[PDB]
Amino acid sequence: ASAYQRFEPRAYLRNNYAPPRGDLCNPNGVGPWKLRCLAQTFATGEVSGRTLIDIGSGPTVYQLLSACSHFEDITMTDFLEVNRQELGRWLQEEPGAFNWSMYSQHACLIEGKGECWQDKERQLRARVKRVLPIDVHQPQPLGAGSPAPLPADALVSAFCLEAVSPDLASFQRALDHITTLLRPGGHLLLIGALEESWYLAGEARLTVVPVSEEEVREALVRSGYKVRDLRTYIMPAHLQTGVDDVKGVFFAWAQKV
Ligand SMILES: Nc1ncnc2c1ncn2[C@@H]1O[C@H](CSCC[C@H](N)C(=O)O)[C@@H](O)[C@H]1O
Ligand SMILES: NC[C@H](O)c1cccc(C(F)(F)F)c1
Repeated sequence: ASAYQRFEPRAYLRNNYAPPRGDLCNPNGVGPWKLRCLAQTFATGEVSGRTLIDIGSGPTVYQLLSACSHFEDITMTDFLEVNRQELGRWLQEEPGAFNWSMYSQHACLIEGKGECWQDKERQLRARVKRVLPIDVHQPQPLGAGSPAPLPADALVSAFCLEAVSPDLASFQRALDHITTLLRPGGHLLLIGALEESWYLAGEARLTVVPVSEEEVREALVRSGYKVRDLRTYIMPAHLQTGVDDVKGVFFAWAQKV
């Protein structure tokens, strides 16, 4: 976890959200697939409410695109200052912010409601009230008196848990921890890597717990969830780039019962 102190956001983003992986043009790529999972899931309109929290946002927003048109109060979080600062930059349209425009576009394309992407971003920025520090290893991961209206009506988290946890049980506790933030009857949309064990981000070389679809399911159940959907994307050769050793990406829609 002290490895995360050398974590370089610009190199993360570059490694994982710029082309090839960041070229949204081929619909068989991983970005289109993630974006579509979120989109489909919300267009069901069974995931709805007033507040929502992004767990381990790091320096990224795509995970909230389709989401943001359904929850008026959206809280973002990450363990690192540097990331909370990089999010700041895009939220406030400051100089040198990252360019998500491609992602916004495709969310708009995928949702098919004829929305322009500036309207979409405009809505996201507007609905993101706060960026908060977070440690999922803590049993109240946000702290005590957090500005975050609890309990949240829903949780979103991508590539965090399995990437902050040294092992399967550790991963499992973290899940219990965040689940604490989620109002009962509420919804969790979880996206992560499958059987990934390391991934780079500049100088920082991070270790990952290689989980599996079955492990992830059991884990969601153990933590008190009803699994409404679990889907798997197998990484194609040409998206294997040596910034990691990820084999697939998984997406899960789970309802706390
Ligand atoms: N103990 C911890 N608790 C919560 N987040 C942590 C953490 N330790 C590291 N992190 C954060 O977990 C993030 C993993 S990278 C994930 C970024 C983004 N959600 C995506 O879809 O790409 C990093 O931003 C990192 O800072
Ligand atoms: N967990 C970090 C990992 O390198 C990662 C982040 C985002 C996307 C992807 C991938 F493209 F699915 F491999 C991997």
